[PDB]
Amino acid sequence: AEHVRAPSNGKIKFNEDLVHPTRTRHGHPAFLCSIDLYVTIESEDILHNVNIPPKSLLLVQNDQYVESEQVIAEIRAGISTLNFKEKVRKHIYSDSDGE
Amino acid sequence: IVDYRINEEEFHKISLLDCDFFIRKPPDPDNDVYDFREMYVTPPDTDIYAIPRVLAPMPQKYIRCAMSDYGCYNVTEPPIDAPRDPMYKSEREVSKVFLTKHYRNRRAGDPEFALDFEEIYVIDSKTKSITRAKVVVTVPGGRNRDRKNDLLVIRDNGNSFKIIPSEERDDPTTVIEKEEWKKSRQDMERHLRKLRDFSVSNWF
Amino acid sequence: MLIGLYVLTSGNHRGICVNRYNPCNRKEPFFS
Amino acid sequence: NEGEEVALQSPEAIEAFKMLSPNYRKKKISDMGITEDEYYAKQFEIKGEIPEP
Amino acid sequence: TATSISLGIDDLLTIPSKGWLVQDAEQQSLILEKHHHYGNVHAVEKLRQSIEIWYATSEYLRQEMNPNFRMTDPFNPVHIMSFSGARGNASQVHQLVGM
Amino acid sequence: LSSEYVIYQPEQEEEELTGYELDKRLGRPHPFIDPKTKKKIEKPLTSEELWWNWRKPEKEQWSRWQRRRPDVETVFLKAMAETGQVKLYGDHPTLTETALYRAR
Repeated sequence: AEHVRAPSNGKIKFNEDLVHPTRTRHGHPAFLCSIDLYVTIESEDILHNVNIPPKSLLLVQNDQYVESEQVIAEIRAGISTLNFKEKVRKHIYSDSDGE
Repeated sequence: IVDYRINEEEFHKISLLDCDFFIRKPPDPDNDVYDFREMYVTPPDTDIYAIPRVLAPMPQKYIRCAMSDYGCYNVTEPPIDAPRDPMYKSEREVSKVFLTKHYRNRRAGDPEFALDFEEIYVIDSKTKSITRAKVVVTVPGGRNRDRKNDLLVIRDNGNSFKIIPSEERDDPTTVIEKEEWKKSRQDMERHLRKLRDFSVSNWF
Repeated sequence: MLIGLYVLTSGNHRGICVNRYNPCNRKEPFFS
Repeated sequence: NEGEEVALQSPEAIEAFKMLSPNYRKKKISDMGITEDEYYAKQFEIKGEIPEP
Repeated sequence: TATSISLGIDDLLTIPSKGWLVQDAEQQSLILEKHHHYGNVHAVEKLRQSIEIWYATSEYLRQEMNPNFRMTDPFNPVHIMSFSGARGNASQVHQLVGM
Repeated sequence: LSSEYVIYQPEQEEEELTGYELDKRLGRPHPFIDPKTKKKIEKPLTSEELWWNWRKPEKEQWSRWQRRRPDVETVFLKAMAETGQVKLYGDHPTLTETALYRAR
């Protein structure tokens, strides 16, 4: 699961109609990507284009300003069946008394 | 393919990395006369002749030229499968051949002998083509400049030819340091660009 | 011994580290 | 309700995803014609079966 | 013996971007904790987000460790010991100069 | 009379008299970004329009990394910024300048 990072500080420009809205596993909202897209990091002197076609998570929005080396997107290309998959359980403990 | 096997005794055999170039040699005491009317290109150590790509007007008269070789040494590390098996293998790997016409077709043993750096013919093994080089005369004097003081600078993988005076030359240390400094500056800027403070910064 | 060999064969400052300005505006020892 | 890291296809899910932005809410308010004070009270509206007076 | 390599306190050089990365990571963690207290996300999403973001930060630090040493301080004693192969490893030096 | 291949350029009168390009060529103190070519970018999305994950806190939180770590490089850059040996972009050395000093 490679994480794409911003090459420099600048605005993000991309066409939001191609990406599909989704919810990330971290509870955050994101744009699902299924087709090769081109995003442009608009900086003071240069423009950067970096994206990967397959199923990825876009954790940014159009016209949003981002700083350098921030996690713009998550490629998430690595996916396969896990024979060691375990149904681990976690319990939520109340922090206050009541009903 | 010409389909007839020529007699290579009457031709100049020039060896390249991936090709062999043949140029007809008129009878001469010193083997420096070239005839560009007939020329052939062959695969490495092959007797199947062919016609090369003439990409420039070739001289139609006998001229006296000096051959030179351009390339890079490939020092490899051959596997050792024997006690006294060699530790290294060195190959010249010629890539481009430069033919420099002698000034006024004079012989090498003449009292006044100079090379005409305005008529350079290059041979490329990759493209199997022979063409004429483009030089940029910068020595004062125009066409009346004396040929006893000239220096031909060849850079950019045999693509840049410049004629400058002999006194106005750079020692090898100077050009090596220049290229190293340029590459280091480019790589350092590339490395420091990713830092979030690259915008408000100053290279000192 | 590996550290000593690495110090021996490491090399020298080649680019911006050896010179502050570009040598364009402008190594020395020769041993037989 | 749909799943994790799956393209949302339900109309209400996409509607809420668009409503996550204030400008979309302002656009919807302007489209419906109600005022901001009316939209604030529309949230505090009893839902379900309403008894007869 | 002639060169007498040695290691000191100031000789353990951290990458020049550790502070920014740790700060944005802890900022995102605090924002996620606040929204978890509100009810926007549940426990497993918070756990996954924290684990993933901290693992990614540590991995990026370890990845950027070596290029920093190669470019900025090529003759650093720790870098010499790690690159020569005498003693140490990328993971072990990450414990010393990273996280 | 001159052929297509034989070019003649006797007068070499090409000089980068501009300060930025001259300093970049000669390796003199100059900003990494040419201030002339700097383009004012349009206003990005406000904090309100961004999602909650990217929405900055209204009040500035506390962190142990809020201060800048002291280093020998910063002190030496401050010491040599005086007397005119080097020139820095501003009054306080930045991390890129500290790395460049560590290098050179």
